[PDB]
Amino acid sequence: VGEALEYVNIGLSHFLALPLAQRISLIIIIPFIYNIVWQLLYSLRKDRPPLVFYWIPWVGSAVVYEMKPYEFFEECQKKYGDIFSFVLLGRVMTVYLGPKGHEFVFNAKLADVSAEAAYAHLTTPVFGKGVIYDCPNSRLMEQKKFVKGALTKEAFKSYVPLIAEEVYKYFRDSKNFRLNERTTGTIDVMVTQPEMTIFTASRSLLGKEMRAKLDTDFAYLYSDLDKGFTPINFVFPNLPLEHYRKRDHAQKAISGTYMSLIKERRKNNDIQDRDLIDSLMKNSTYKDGVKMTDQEIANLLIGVLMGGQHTSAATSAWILLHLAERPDVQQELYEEQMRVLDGGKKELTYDLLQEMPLLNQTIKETLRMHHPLHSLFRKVMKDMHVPNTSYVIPAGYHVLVSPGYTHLRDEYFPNAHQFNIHRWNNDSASSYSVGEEVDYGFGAISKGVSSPYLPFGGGRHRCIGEHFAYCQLGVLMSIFIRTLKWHYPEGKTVPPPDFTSMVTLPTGPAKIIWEKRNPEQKIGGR
Ligand SMILES: CC[C@@H](C)n1ncn(-c2ccc(N3CCN(c4ccc(OC[C@H]5CO[C@](Cn6cncn6)(c6ccc(Cl)cc6Cl)O5)cc4)CC3)cc2)c1=O
Ligand code: HEM
Repeated sequence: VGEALEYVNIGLSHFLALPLAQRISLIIIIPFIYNIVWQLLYSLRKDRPPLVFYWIPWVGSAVVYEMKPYEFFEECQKKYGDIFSFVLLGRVMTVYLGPKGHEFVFNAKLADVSAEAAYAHLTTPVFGKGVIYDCPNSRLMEQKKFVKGALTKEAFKSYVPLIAEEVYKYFRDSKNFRLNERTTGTIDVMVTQPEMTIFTASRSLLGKEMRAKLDTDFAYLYSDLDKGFTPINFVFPNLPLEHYRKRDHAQKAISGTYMSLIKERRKNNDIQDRDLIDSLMKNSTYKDGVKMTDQEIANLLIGVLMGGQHTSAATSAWILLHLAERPDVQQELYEEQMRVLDGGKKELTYDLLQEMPLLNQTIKETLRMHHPLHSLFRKVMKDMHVPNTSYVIPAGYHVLVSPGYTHLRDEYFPNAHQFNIHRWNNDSASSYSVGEEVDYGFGAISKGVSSPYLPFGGGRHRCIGEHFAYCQLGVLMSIFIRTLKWHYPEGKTVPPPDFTSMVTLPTGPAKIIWEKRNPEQKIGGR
């Protein structure tokens, strides 16, 4: 025995004396073997959900997950059922599929899980400090309350003609259209929709000054900030590269522009009820009496515009793409436009938008087939027991929920891979509570989150943008339909999603051919 402890020591010294080749080689081959041994041992644990096997340590199942998450989830679901874990770039993600998963994660106790712990790197570098996920949850709840106060039915009545003006100006002035000069053309929807989206959301939420800025070199800062919104931040939120410097600069420059306007409006008492800026200036004092700073207000503006930017632009791109191979649906939507707007003799209003059920069902169905966020998650802060199981999810794990996956299951949506707006007949609401409501600080919302359709999530982190998105998308699509027909280049069809970006946008280039329904129609203005 004593002779063996000596040879331990001897073995240590010989190990350290190995050639620099073998030692390097051992450096990688040792934790490769340990990783594999640990997993086999982990599988013996009956209080842990099954863990997807993987070869490369740290990296885990990152490649297959990020490239086709729904295919990954379905294969895992077959082998293990609805609850399973996988390693993702240093983290352990526990996935809970289906409505019970929704309930488990979206309705989890505030003390059990943290969204800001999961997300703050995806957002704080882009938006700025003090808001969204760079603040306690109770602060987020009131920020959501503040933003929601600019998102009223009255606001939407005022936004609808502004959004319409931007769409028509885009049709008139953009090189992608020029409808006064050209009667047919080809566009990349991943070019047009981001532009139309920022033009319409700027004009309505930020106001005319901020909209005007986008006609200048200033627009390039939005591009820079936009490029700083990437899943890469999930791993590398700060790296000494030019990319990261333009982002940080952009955030500074853009928040500075918003603060400049804010300070001017106050130093002119020019504070009204026009836009989200006026609203936050009048209404951004927390319940404990602390006021948001001008910097925090500006940062909150950036976050709200950036969030609405990517979800919405992706969604209208998908709407155009699905309709491009469905002239029957374009036709049905057009007849509804003619009926509700009296053959075009009525001006579009917010109230008339609500009387367009097929148009709204089209948005609704697009959001079913294309949830812009395939995976939502939280960091586990306290050990969680999974009801009706012996599973315990340890703190330090992350939980992942994917309502978009359930959107595409035949059990909940018959022929789920078929685009059919009529599956929503007499059910054209963006969403609704089928029962009890609860209020987390930004208004009463559904207490239950068991709906198999959950494009806007649920619980305390639920979206507050849904009515703005439908308003924006509704106006945009109403004008598209009334103005244009469109179709695919020969042999093209709906592209597959790119699941590696922040949202699940179409893989580009995604081109459609438009043509004017009324070639002689002119769009006025200078
Ligand atoms: C290429 C680098 C490589 C190493 N890498 N490393 C990691 N990844 C990766 C990770 C994850 C993903 N996925 C999953 C996570 N992800 C994602 C998840 C949640 C999310 O947002 C949830 C919260 C925070 O952002 C918003 C988005 N939003 C909601 N409504 C409107 N926007 C949000 C909420 C509120 C506000 Cl004010 C702003 C924002 Cl942006 O909600 C955004 C992206 C989508 C891509 C893909 C690739 C990589 O590609
Ligand atoms: C089709 C359009 C949209 C979809 C499908 C969508 C989806 C979602 C989802 C799923 C969440 C929950 C995230 C989570 O639980 O992890 C969310 C949160 C949120 N979204 Fe949206 N969104 C859309 C548009 C918008 C718009 C237009 C705005 C702003 C005007 C917006 C602002 C917000 C805010 C403030 C939150 C709260 C985040 C939190 O509390 O953690 N969203 N959205």
